[PDB]
Amino acid sequence: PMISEEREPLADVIEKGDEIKVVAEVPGVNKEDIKVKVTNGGKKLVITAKSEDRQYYKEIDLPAEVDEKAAKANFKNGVLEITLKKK
Amino acid sequence: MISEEREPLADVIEKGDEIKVVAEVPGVNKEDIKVKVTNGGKKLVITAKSEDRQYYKEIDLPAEVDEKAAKANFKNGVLEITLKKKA
Repeated sequence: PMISEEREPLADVIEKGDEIKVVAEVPGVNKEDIKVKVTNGGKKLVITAKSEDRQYYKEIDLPAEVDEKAAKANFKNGVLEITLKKK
Repeated sequence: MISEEREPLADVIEKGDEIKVVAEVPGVNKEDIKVKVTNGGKKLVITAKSEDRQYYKEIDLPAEVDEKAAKANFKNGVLEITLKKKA
C-alpha cells in the first residue's frame, strides 16, 4: 500500500576493542528485507528495513573507523546482530 | 549482565467477532512465550523470557473473551494472537 510507518529501532553499540558490535531490534521484517551500509569512511552506519508489516531506519555513529570487509550479520527473532572490524 | 523486565509494544484491534492482539517481543524464541487470559473476559496476559530479554504485559480487553479459543502466531519477533468474543 501507499502509506507506511517508519520507526527508529532500538540499537546498542559494544566497542570491544577489536570489533564493533551493533545490535538492533527490528521485529516485523524478514532478513532479506534488511540493508546495512557503512558510510563516512566507516565512521557511520545506516540500517534500512522494509517489509509489508514494518518500516525501519537508523543512523549510527560508530566509535572507530570500521571495514565492511570482514563484516558479519545475524538475524534472530527480530533482533539483528552485526559485527564489524575496525580499520 | 543485568536483567530488567520490559513492557512490549502492543496494539489491540478488535473487528467483529474477533479481537486481535499484536505484541512485539524480539529476542525471544516462541516456546519461551506464555499467553493467558484472566479476570474472565477482560484481560490478556503475555509473558516472554529469554536470557538477553524478558517481557511481561497485561492488556485490558475491550470485551470479555473466551479463554480457550485462540489462533496464535509468531513471526520475526512479533506475536499476533486472535481472540474470540464471548458468545
